Amino acid sequence: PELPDFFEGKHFFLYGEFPGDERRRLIRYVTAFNGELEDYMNERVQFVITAQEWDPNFEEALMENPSLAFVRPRWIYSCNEKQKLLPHQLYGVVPQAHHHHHH
Amino acid sequence: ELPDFFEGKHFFLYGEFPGDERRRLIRYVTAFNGELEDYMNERVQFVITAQEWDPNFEEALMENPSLAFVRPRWIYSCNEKQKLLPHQLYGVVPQAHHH
Repeated sequence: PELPDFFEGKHFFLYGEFPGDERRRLIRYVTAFNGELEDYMNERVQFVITAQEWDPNFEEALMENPSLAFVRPRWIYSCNEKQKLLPHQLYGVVPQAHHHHHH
Repeated sequence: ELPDFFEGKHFFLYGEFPGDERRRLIRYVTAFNGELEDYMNERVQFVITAQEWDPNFEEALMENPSLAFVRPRWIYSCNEKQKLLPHQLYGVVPQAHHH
């Protein structure tokens, strides 16, 4: 076998662009594991998935919805690879220092 | 990993569905790598409906003659058996007295 349900009750917003057909693949995994996709940044959103640099506007999103978590798409790939809900913190996205250096 | 037996197949959900059936159908079609269309356009190969044969279907066939009309049960059974079953077993057709 049956489809796993480890995303049950969790709401995702896919932020921005992803390479190739990766956006469709994210929709596929989120949906397959019973997650809920949101087409807008609304009160129900819990996870913002982004492959991009931190967006300063996320600060306004946080004013409306202080529970938001920002996460890399690798989190969803890994949940699929392991067939279980991994902690999003391991794939978190945070603002980086102005003029931060290469690491 | 996830079966991809709907890969390359385009689906349109036509009409109304009971309970949470629409979301379930979307879940399975998406999970098995099917493609869901917002309109019954030229890319659609499978029209899924819980409703009876409808004059709209006859009109759709005029320019998309290869369309297939199928019951939700088809997608549920593919899931149960984890494989692509023949849609012909679950087809939607006019009642015979209409012929």
